[PDB]
Amino acid sequence: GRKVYPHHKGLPNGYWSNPTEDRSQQAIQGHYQEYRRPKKDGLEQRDDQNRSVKGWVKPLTEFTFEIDVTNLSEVELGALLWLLTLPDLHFHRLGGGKPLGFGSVRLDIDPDKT
RNA sequence: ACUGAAACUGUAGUAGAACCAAUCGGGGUCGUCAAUA
Repeated sequence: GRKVYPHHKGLPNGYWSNPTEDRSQQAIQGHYQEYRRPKKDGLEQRDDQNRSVKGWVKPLTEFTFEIDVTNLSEVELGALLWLLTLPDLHFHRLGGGKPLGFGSVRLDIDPDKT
């Protein structure tokens, strides 16, 4: 079917904090810092198998955008608004590094602007 | 068995009307590899 990257539920507090620290060789609440390359012999494994990011967009930062739609049926609109009004703790998966846990996002309609 | 003369092919008329250079596409992501003895 369609490949999807399920939301990384239950990541511990501080899992994403201070990411330049190699914590991957140590359990914290049972998680192992999957998003970071491990050290090898104490030096960073920057090679052609992975990439580096100079930064990322922090958790809890907010974006607004608009969707303009034309001639949607109620079924087509219902599917869209269903995706835009999912129950709590349902998250979309956006951008790169999704299998590392990056890019889980909360989408909800702003009704006053709709 | 005495050359006619003299007379601007000019005058008026917009190569133009209409037509979206555009449609679709997350800068993304995980299992080996190799063939003999």
